[PDB]
Amino acid sequence: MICLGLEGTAEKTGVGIVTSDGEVLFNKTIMYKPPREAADHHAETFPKLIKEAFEVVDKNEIDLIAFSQGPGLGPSLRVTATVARTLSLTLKKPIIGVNHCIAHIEIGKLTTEEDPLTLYVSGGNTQVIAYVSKKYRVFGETLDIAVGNCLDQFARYVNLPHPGGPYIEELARKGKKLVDLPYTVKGMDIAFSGLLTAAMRAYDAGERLEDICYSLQEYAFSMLTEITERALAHTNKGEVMLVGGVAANNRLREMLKAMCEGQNVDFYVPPKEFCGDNGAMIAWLGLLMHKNGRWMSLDETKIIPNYRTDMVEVNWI
Amino acid sequence: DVIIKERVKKGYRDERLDENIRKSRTAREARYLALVKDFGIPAPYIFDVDLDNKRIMMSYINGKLAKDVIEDNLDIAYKIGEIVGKLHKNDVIHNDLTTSNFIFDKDLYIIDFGLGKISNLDRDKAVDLIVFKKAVLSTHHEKFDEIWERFLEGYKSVYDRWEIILELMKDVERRARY
Amino acid sequence: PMIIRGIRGARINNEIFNLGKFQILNADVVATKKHVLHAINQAKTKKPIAKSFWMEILVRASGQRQIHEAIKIIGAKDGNVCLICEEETFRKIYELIGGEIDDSVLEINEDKERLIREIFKIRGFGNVVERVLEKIALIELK
Amino acid sequence: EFPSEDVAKVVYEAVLYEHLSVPYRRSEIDFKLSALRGTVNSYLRWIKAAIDVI
Repeated sequence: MICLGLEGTAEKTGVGIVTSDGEVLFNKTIMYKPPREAADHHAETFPKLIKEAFEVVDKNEIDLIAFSQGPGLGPSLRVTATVARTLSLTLKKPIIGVNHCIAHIEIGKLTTEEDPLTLYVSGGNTQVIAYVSKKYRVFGETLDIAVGNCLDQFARYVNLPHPGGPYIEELARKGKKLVDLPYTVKGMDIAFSGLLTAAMRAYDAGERLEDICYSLQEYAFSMLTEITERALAHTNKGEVMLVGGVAANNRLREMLKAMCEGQNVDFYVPPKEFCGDNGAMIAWLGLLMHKNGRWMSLDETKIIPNYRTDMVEVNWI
Repeated sequence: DVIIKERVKKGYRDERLDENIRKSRTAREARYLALVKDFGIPAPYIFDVDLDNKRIMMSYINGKLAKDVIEDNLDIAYKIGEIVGKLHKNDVIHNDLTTSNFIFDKDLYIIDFGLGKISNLDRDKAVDLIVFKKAVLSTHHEKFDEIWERFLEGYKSVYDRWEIILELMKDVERRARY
Repeated sequence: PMIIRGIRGARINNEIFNLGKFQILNADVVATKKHVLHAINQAKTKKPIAKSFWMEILVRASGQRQIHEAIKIIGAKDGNVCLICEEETFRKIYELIGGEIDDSVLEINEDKERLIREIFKIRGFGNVVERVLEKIALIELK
Repeated sequence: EFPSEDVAKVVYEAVLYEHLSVPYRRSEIDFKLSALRGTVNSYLRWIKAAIDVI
């Protein structure tokens, strides 16, 4: 019994094939390169990825199909859902919708080490998540822009190539002087719009690019670290887990590691392929729910563009 | 009695900005915990201040935190509404309201004010209302409706322009994906 | 331990400043011994705001950055006075200025409370003595 | 037109489900066996994706 999972909530079209034993029979992704939409990229890429998936393993082998229902863009979720429905009907095999953020959390848990308070930071979604009282809730989140989104916007303004995560990281690696920008932390929330605006102003002031980038990364990762600390105190989680694309930054990784060591807790990040938006996470989560009796029908597979982690039901735990 | 509060230098962050933020937060907390009593809001007294050491020594209040008994005694929700509408009327924009920034022994004091700010922006007030709503929902979702209703009743009692900002609040709540 | 005294009906004389190590305040405006103790603590530990520590005590008691205004708000006047000094000098100042020793001149009555509130612009809810302590402590800002 | 009828039937059974998940339509559209241009292009994209999944 194995599953084939599709991730299309964002610019990344990911196709994976995952077994019930926990292994990954196959995995691959394509990151949409903005010059169309993420939905068009999903439509034009899922055929090729699925053909490759059959090439690796016979199409008759995959016992389940899973797709990222949400949260995420509208058209992208539409395309992934329709492709998954077509696959399920053609193979006459079950189809299941999975929560993409919960997929991130679960793939991270599987590919590393239990119940990690998960800082999910990406280019369109930043929030701290944790499984408490039988449901995965957001214990903190942005209010205007996402940390990855803010860094990417800063990159476009400063002409840094897309993506700017690893680029801003390398430019901050050689920074000493800190510019003054607002440090907005409302309870367990952040407003990266203020930070992005302040960085815009500082850049408009002729500040050293390295200095401003270092300051922005320090600010943003510091607030993320602080809300992660607050959510750890709130939840007493046994380990932080940085997930999403922005996990590629060693600067953020070391700030989180320093925090967690200070709090006598462990900080984890899974492999590079699994951190980003992969099909393997979708396949793993869909098969996780299928293993415990999550029977979904055609009528139940509509898209949920604002799918909240609190809108999910979890039995796999 | 009296207690001393310090903004320790968290190692994980940059020492320069760490000290800068600790100093700024200590200064803002002192200034606004003092200015809050100009509006009749109970609060601890600032007996002594130390910016260099980031140590502020203030009166100690022997009362259960709001988050501890707010659900058990819903009237504390009304009191929080009153002592937040006082802030908003006076434009002292508390940016980090939670049910842990208040103590209840005989009267409801406001303990922490680290992130406070003076602003006449109703949008900011709506944002901070949403912040408190999210905090109370996360901590005691089981009683979010009743606690929120009593808090808004207090807000109405003390603050008059509430509706305007409350309308604004709804708009801010509508910041999601189509 | 610094010596603080409250004298009623003291005959203020200018040439005392010529003799020169002491500070004179308006006993009515100054709240109570807590005001003086907070002033001395702030003058000793915190960064002094004035060149001379002795009148730095007066500046601390005044509660605002400016000095001459501290003088006119809390500077002593004819009659009642509050003397802060370090024994023999206290006796000499008592003999010269004159007056009657009365600790009650430093305590707070209704009239004294209204004086304090009017002078310090304390418009809020809270104990007067704690509020003046807080006002002096908040001098470290702006 | 379609090369045959079975392929059209499968494409319809696959896309009409997505069609019925959006209640508010810009204008009347026949789907059976400037905003209008873009919307029709969207359904064309849906039909394409659906057929090339096979």
